[PDB]
Amino acid sequence: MATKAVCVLKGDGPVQGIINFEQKESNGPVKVWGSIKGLTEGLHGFHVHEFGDNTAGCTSAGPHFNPLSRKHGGPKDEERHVGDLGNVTADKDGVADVSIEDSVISLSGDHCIIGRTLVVHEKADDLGKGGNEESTKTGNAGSRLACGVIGIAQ
Amino acid sequence: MATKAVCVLKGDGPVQGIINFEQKESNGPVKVWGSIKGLTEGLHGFHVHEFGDNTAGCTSAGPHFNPLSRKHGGPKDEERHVGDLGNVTADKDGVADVSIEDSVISLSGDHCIIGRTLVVHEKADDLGKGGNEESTKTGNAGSRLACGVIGIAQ
Ligand SMILES: OCCCCCCCC[C@H](O)CO
Ligand SMILES: OCCCCCCCC[C@H](O)CO
Ligand SMILES: OCCCCCCCC[C@H](O)CO
Ligand SMILES: [Zn+2]
Ligand SMILES: [Zn+2]
Repeated sequence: MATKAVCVLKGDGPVQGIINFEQKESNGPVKVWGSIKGLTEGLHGFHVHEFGDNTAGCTSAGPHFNPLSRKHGGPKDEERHVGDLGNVTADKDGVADVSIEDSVISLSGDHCIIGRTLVVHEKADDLGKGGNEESTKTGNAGSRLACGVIGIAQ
Repeated sequence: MATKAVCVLKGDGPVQGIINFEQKESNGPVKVWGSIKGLTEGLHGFHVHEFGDNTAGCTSAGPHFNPLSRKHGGPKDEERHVGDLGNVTADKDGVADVSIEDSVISLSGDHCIIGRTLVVHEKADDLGKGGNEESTKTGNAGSRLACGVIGIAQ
């Protein structure tokens, strides 16, 4: 179905960016790329949350998109949430030049992420290996710095 | 599959609101309701535009969602864009208490509006009866006051 999507990330602080999605083949991987600025240098959790609901800020996006009811993992684990895209890295200028390819999210079908929320988080995603309960839910990535609803793009 | 959706409308000016969508059956109408404030009193065109793309503000949402390549109409017309939801009315306090039921838009299938952009416009939508070229495209509803990407709601 849909082959391109886009997300404008905004929040209460300086974090903002534009993230593109492209899926040339409905049964193939999604390319995810763009630039997020205003970030502290280092790793930031980067997840699709379940609801494209921004009525109370990023909070109402709910938890990670998890249609298979699995535990949080890194994108390369079999045990992952569908929304588990891992970390993005911001450089010393505060910019994350995102470049991710993922074969679990989709722009169509039951793993469709259109109309859900992309969130860039305060802290690193421990990829579910943090040894606490929070690790298996959010990877301890902390608060939601910026988010946007993922929309169909031209 | 999706039975509820939500949209947060923001723009460069004071217009803002929250619009809810509910479709209990996929073969059935979508209820559209909520409140938009900061509007001038009177009629305002209220349309789903094609792209859930807010990268350059409301302008990048593209034209009215129109997968059947029809001319613009009011919601009651057989000739209408899928995104043609007519006018909403703002009271003397600047508030549009939206209450619409439509069976052309859907929260699934070909006519799915999740991941697309809801826009409230400057002027009245002439429902395609204005007799100029613009009426058959936008209803002469004028600029985009506020918009948001339609997202899956809990
Ligand atoms: O993806 C490449 C450009 C992304 C960086 C642009 C900063 C954010 C601009 C606004 O949020 C978009 O309305
Ligand atoms: O939605 C109920 C009213 C529909 C009729 C709106 C007429 C707008 C005419 C304006 O002068 C167009 O330039
Ligand atoms: O867009 C065209 C449909 C609405 C046309 C209604 C015009 C109202 C005329 C009245 O005489 C105003 O005093
Ligand atoms: Zn997760
Ligand atoms: Zn139209």
